[PDB]
Amino acid sequence: FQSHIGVLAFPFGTHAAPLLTVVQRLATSSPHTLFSFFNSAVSNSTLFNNGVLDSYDNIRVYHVWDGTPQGQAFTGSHFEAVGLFLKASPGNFDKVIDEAEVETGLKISCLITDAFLWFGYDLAEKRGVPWLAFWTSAQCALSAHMYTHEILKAEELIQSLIPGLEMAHLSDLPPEIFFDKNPNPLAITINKMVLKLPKSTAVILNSFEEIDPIITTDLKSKFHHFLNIGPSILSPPPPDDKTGCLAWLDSQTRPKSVVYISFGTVITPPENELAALSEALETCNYPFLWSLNDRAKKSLPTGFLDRTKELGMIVPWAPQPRVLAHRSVGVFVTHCGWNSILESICSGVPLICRPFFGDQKLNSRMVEDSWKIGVRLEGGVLSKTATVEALGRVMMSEEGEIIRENVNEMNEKAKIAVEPKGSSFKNFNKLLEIIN
Ligand SMILES: O=c1ccn([C@@H]2O[C@H](COP(=O)(O)OP(=O)(O)O)[C@@H](O)[C@H]2O)c(=O)[nH]1
Repeated sequence: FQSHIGVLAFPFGTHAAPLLTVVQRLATSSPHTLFSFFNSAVSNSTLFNNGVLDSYDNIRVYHVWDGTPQGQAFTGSHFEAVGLFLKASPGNFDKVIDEAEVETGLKISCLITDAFLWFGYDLAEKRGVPWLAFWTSAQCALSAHMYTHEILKAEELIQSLIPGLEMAHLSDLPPEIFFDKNPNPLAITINKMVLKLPKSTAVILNSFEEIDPIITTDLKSKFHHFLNIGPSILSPPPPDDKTGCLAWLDSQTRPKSVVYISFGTVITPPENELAALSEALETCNYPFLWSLNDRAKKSLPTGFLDRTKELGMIVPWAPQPRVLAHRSVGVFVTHCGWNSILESICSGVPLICRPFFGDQKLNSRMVEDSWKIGVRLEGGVLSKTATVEALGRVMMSEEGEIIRENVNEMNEKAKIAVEPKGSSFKNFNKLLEIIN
């Protein structure tokens, strides 16, 4: 190996998966570069369980201490775990970077980091190497954080001062932005990121410029290199589907007839809201495929599972990107996580938005009011009436025809971006010039 690149993951949520995907792409393009990937054991096992992991000659995965007591089980909240990891940082990474350098016999020449890990700037500077930051969400969420100062200083005013966020409501903003008093460790970290990010060699995103040209141009003026290289899913032969999702969708005759539902792997709405959603699915009589954990499935009305045995299918896990690409899928009821939205765009599937936390509210506002590739729910929850209305609008209405043309146009823009001469194709070659 001629080069050794250190890559530090934020070992929570869906931060580590998209960063590893980018390392896999860089590792493919740079066979003479060794990539050392630093992540928690818990996050690494999540990656192998979700099948994101693969075996490369030039990727080595290292465990970094997650700040939890060793030997005892960890029976704490996500909040506690995030606090413990941040308290253990960056010493946890420093220790393991040094052992990577001695065991490989090569000093790091470049440090790539989740943009949350603001201390990448310090770890890079100390070693005399470039710091590249990877933002795991959309440009719109990054812009909102970068304008934290201007936002706190003072609705219409905020819409008037963030280029491209004129449709955003105050309630939509990542609320870490307002955690300004006695901030939690996560809000301290994102505030320090906002201060250090402009000193990075490059900011990298799994997005494409054309989803938000005004935000993209604005953020290019804030950073040395602002590189949209996505979607990664469009720029890896699939296994076979042991869940039965694809075989079930294949038996659905009519194209764009199926409602796909997923609130991700962890969060579900209150039991009363799962009940209201189940009633809406019965009322509409659209075939549905729902990714829902077995604990949540047991809290559904007992009559619901019996009545919908021929209408729908409920599984604890779906191969989501393969589901969304199936020609029988007509709509995606989503929590509006950025990865889920981008997968939807990449397959041309319109959205019904039920956001929960973080960037999800802002993503849902962009879906309805900027991109216009889906709808939000009247009153923000999956009430029976709001859900029946949302499914009808998207699946079979004149408003649905408008949403269909908009998601097909965004789909087309995403494909052009990753094809030769595309913005993301060009930006990825720019990133290779930096890392080599
Ligand atoms: O049954 C499921 C549910 C989710 N996912 C994947 O889990 C990720 C969720 O990421 P997202 O950014 O949307 O959610 P967040 O992690 O931000 O809450 C996406 O890549 C999905 O494809 C999956 O493969 N199968």
